[PDB]
Amino acid sequence: DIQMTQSPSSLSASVGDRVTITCRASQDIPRSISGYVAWYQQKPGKAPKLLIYWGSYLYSGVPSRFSGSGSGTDFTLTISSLQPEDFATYYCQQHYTTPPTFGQGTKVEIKRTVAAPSVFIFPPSDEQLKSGTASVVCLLNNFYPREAKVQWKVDNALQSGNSQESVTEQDSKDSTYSLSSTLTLSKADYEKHKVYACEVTHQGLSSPVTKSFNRGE
Amino acid sequence: SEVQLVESGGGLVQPGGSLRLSCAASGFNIKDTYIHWVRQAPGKGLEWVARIYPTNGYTRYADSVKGRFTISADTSKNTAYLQMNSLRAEDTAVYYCSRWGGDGFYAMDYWGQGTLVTVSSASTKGPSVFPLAPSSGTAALGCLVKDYFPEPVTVSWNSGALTSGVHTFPAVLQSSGLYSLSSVVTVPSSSLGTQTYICNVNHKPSNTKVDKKVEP
Repeated sequence: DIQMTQSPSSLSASVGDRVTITCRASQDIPRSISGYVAWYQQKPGKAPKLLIYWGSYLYSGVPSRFSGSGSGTDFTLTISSLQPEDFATYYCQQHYTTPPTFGQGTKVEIKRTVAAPSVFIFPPSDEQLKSGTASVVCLLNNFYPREAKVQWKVDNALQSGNSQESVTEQDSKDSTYSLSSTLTLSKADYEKHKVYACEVTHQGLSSPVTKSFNRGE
Repeated sequence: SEVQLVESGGGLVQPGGSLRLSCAASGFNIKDTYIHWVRQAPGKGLEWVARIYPTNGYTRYADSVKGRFTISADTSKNTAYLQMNSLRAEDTAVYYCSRWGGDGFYAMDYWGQGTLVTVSSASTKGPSVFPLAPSSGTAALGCLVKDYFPEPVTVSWNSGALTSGVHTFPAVLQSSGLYSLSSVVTVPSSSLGTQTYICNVNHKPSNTKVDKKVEP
């Protein structure tokens, strides 16, 4: 039962870079044998797509910047000039025999210039407050790199355990991330506090940015 | 017409329960090759689970599903199937239909879009949709899609006409056990009042389909 073990697990590289991903079979196969590995590209929330078959043959429609090679137990995918579209997880596969088996995956992220997030704050809707709960939402739009810290402040009282964050997958055109933080409070709680603030830190900001609002304007 | 594989049948199901996925093939006869199911648990890799040779009905399974899942194929409907029985939390995954290219081609050249199977004892719940309203030369506005289960939800804007600048965030699982996401879009602040903005939320598990007008 041939296992495929792929490396590295994650990597970060710039547009134009040569990127090299590796894949090894568990079964001892000699140098005289080749052309039994295929390579797939999977973008977030999509089906995998065939890039390379038989070790080194380029699948129709795939850009010429992708190439593969290998023999014995060792195979390689090379992207000669990394593009922003190339953000994806890359999987190798053996088609020597059955069952078909896959490598664990290699996550490629695109390294680009630093961009500070643009920050926007959203009070809870009226339509919502009737339900007896209040969500306040902070948006950090289009930034790089991914690390960023968001703190909520209610009348200066720093919040904890009542918020959750979500961050999008790297954008395939501009290579940025965006992030939402959602502060969930009961109506009774939300009514009895005045100024609602969102404090964002990021390596692109010389100083933390604060978007806020007062309840009712 | 062009080669294409369309999965259907996924959704929520209780542990110990049964479910049947379909895979409609187009632009070739499934008789000419093998059809596979390959699945992917959330945040994990790709796991081959079954294959079939439609002409004579020959099947093989991964050990992980052997004895519980059955694959089949109706040549006359050019459609493949996965009968999943005695389901468990671990079977939660996106299930893809794929094929082998043919006689000399054991790579998987076409895959469907995948169908999500969620194994759980929690029940279906439609979202509430609240507006994320803008105010103050660029505007941000959005919709909060809150308190729904199971995954997924689609969000478009202005019936699919607005896609530039749109971010729809991955769902987060609340401690209540219900999902919540937001979808936002940045626009030029000049349009506010002139052009209206609506988000089209769709949750096929509860047959919920809601439009919401976002404004100050």
